[PDB]
Amino acid sequence: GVSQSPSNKVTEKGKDVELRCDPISGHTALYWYRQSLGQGLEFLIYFQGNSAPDKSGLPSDRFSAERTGGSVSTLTIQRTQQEDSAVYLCASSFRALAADTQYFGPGTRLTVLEDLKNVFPPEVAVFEPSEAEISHTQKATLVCLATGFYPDHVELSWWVNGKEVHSGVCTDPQPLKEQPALNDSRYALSSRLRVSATFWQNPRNHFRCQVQFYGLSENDEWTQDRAKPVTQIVSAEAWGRA
Amino acid sequence: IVADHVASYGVNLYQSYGPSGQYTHEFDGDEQFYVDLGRKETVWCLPVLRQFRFDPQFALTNIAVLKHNLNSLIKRSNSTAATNEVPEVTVFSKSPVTLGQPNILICLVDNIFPPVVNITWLSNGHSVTEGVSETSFLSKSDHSFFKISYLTLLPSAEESYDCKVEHWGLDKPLLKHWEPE
Amino acid sequence: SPEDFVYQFKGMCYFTNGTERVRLVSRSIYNREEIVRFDSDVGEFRAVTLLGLPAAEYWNSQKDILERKRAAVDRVCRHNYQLELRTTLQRRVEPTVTISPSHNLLVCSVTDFYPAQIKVRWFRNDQEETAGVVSTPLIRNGDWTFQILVMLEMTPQRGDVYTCHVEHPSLQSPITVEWRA
Amino acid sequence: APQPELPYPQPGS
Amino acid sequence: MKTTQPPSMDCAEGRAANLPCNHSTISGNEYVYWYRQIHSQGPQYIIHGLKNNETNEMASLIITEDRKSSTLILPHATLRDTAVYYCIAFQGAQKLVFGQGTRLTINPNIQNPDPAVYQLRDSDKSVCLFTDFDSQTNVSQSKDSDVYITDKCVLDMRSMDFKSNSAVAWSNKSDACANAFNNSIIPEDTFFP
Ligand SMILES: *[C@@H]1O[C@H](CO)[C@@H](O)[C@H](O)[C@H]1NC(C)=O
Ligand SMILES: *[C@@H]1O[C@H](CO)[C@@H](O)[C@H](O)[C@H]1NC(C)=O
Repeated sequence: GVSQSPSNKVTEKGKDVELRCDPISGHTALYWYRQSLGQGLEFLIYFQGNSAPDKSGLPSDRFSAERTGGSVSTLTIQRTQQEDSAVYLCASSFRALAADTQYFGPGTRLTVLEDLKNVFPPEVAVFEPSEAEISHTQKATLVCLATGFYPDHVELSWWVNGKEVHSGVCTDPQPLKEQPALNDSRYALSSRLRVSATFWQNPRNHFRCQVQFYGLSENDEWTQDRAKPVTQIVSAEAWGRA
Repeated sequence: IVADHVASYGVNLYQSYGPSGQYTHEFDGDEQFYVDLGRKETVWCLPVLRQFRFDPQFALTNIAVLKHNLNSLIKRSNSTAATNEVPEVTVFSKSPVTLGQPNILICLVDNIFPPVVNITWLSNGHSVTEGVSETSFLSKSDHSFFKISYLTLLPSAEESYDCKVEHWGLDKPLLKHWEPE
Repeated sequence: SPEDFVYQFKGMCYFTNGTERVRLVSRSIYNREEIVRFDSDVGEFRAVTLLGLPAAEYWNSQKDILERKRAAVDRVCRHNYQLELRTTLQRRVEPTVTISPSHNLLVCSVTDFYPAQIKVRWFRNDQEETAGVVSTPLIRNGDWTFQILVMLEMTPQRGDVYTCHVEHPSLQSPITVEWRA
Repeated sequence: APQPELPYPQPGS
Repeated sequence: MKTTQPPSMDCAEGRAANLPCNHSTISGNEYVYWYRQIHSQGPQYIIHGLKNNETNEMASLIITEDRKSSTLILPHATLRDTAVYYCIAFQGAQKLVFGQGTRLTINPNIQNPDPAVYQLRDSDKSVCLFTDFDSQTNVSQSKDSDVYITDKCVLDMRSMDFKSNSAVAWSNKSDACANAFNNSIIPEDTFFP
C-alpha cells in the first residue's frame, strides 16, 4: 500500500515542515489531502507523472508539493501556522481523471503550536486488578492511565513478559481533555488488559504499559528550566501478585 | 475495419522531438477539435461544435500518460527509432480559379512520418504570412499522418506560389509550385 | 539527422446502422506499429506485437482497468454518437457544380460539399458518356468539405449540349449544369 | 460530452 | 450526484450487516464507491461498482436496476467492522468527497452479563472500573470537569471466546466508587462490595 512519513509531527509556529508519500508501485496519479475533525476530506494538490495539474486547493503560498520522481512525493509547508494542523493524507490511483480507485496512506498527524510551553510527556500508571473482581468472576483486569500529556499524539500498547499482546486489550479510541475549558488543555488516555485469575496471581508474570509520546526533537530549542518534552516512551510495569 | 462512420475520441500523440504532444478528436477523417496544450484551451474547427465543452485536463493527463508509455517503449525496444518516410506534397485550389474572384490554395502533405514538418508559402522566394492557416496532424490507418495548409489568394496571371515543405524524409526542402494559368 | 521516438493512442469508435452497431477499438502504437489493443468485441486487451504483450498481461490482470475499458463503448462511443446526431451528422453542404473547357476536354468541378456521398455523370445530348471520362479521387479539403473534378474527352459539333449530372444527399433534386459549343 | 477514451500506464518506466 | 446514508447503525456480530445508501441523482458515468474510516486513520477502500453486483473478500455491493439505491453487505460482522462508512458517487472529472457517512457499531453478543463497579490500586488516586454490563446499556459523559469517565469499549479474550464491556472512572475529589456513573446510569444488578 501507500506509505507516509513521518507518522506524527509536533512543531512550533514559523518552523518549516516536509511531509513525504510513497505511492503504490505503478500508480502515476498521486493525491494530497488534509482532514480535520470535526471536518472532512480537503483536497490540496494532485500529480499525473511528475507534474501537478491542480495547483489550486493549496491553503497558501507557504504550501508547495513536488514529485521530481515521478513516484515519491513531498509536501512542504514553510513557516507553519496553527491552522495548518490536521492529518495530511496521501492517495494514489493508476491514472488521473479515469475514476480509478484512490488508495490512501496512514496519514501524517501534524500539530502546529504558538509556543512549546504547554507541551508535556504523559504520566503512565498501571492499576493492580481488584481482588473483588478476581473473587467474583475469576478474571483480572488491570487499568493503565496515561495522563497530563500535551498534545494528544500518543500510542498505547501492552507488553506481557517482554512481548506485545492484543488479546484481552481495550484502549480508548480517543484521549479525553482534562480541563475541556482551557485552550491548550492537557490530555488523558486509559486502557484495559484482562487476563485469567491464575495468570495475574502468578508472580512469574510481568505486565508493562508502554506509551509512545510524540513531542520535540534534539533540533528544537528548549529555553525553560523544565525537562525538554522530546519524543519518548513512558512505561508503567507491574508483576503478578498472589 | 468496415463501418458507416469512424471517429477517434481521440488521437493522442506524443514524441521525443521537442518534446511535444497533440490531442485531437476526429469524425469521418476531419478534425473536430484540438486542445492547445500550452494555452490549456479547446479550439473547435467546426463552428457548430463550439456549443460543446471539452475539459483540456483530459488531453493534458492523457499526454502525461503517453510521455510515460513512450519512455517505457524506448527502453523495451532498445531505442528503436522512428523511420523517416518520404512525404507526398500536392497543391490545389479550393474552387475553380478565375482571375478576378478570390480563392484559397490547399497544400496537402500526406504520408507524414514521423509527425514533424514545416509547411511555408512562398511567392517569388518571399514568404506569405497573411492569410495562411493549417490543420493539426490528421491520423491515418497505417499510423502515419497528413497536414493541410491554406493560403487565401486573389488569382492573378503573373503571381505564382510555392509550398515549401521541410521534413527529414526529404533530402532538400520540397517546393510544390502553383501557376495561375 | 534527428532521432525521434513516437507513441500514439487512438480511441476509435466504429458505427453502423445508426445506434444498431457500435464498436470500440482502443489502439496503442509505437511508432507506426500497433503493439496492444482493446477491442469491445473481444472484451479484453490483446497484444498485436510482442512489444505489447507486457501491457496486455498487466492491464488484463487489473479488473478495474478491464471494467472501465468495457464501459467506454457506452461512455465514449454511444454517448459521443448522440452529439453527432445533432451536429456533424446534420451537416449538409450543397455542392457547387461548374463546367470549364480545358478545346478537347470539359472539366466538371464539384466543389465544397458535405457529406462524401456523391455521383457525377457526364452526358452528350441526353446519352451517358463513360469511355472518354476520367475523375480525380474524392479530394478532402480538410475544412469539413470535399471536392471532385470529373473530366470528359470531347470532340464537339454544332448542336451538341454537354451536361454534368450531380447527385448528393443535401440535394432535393439532382444538379444539371449545361455547356454549349 | 464529448467524452475521451483514456490510455493506461505501460509497466513501468 | 450526492449520496444519502443513515447517520448511525448498531448491528450484532456474527450476522451480515446491510448498510443502505440512496443516490437518486446518480449519472451513468458515476461509480458507487465505499470507503471506511476507523477513529481516526487513513480511509480504507472497500468496494465499488457501476451496474453489476460486486463481491470482494471484504464486502459485497448490490446496486438497483435504476442505480438510485445500493447496499453494502459485510458478510460476517466482527468488532473490527466498527467504523464510519462512506458511500460516494464518483466520476472521472470529480475529486473524492466524503459525506457524513454511517457510524456503524458492531455490538458483541454478551451471553451472560455480570454488571459490577470495582476499585483498583496503583502499583493514588484509585480507579473505578464498570465492567461486564450489557450492550443495550449506554454510558453517559462526566458532568463535573474534575471526575473523568472514559467511553465504553468492548474487550475480547479470543483465547476464552469471551467478550466484555468496560468503562473507566478516576478522580481526585473527596477521596468514590459508589455514586460514580450516576449520569449513565448503571443497572440495579450492579454490585459494589
Ligand atoms: C542495443 O543496441 C545496441 C546497438 O545499437 C547494442 O550494442 C546493444 O547490445 C543492444 N542491447 C541492449 C540490451 O542494449
Ligand atoms: C523547421 O524550421 C526550423 C528553423 O526555422 C528548424 O530548426 C527545424 O528543424 C525545421 N523542421 C524540420 C522538420 O525541418
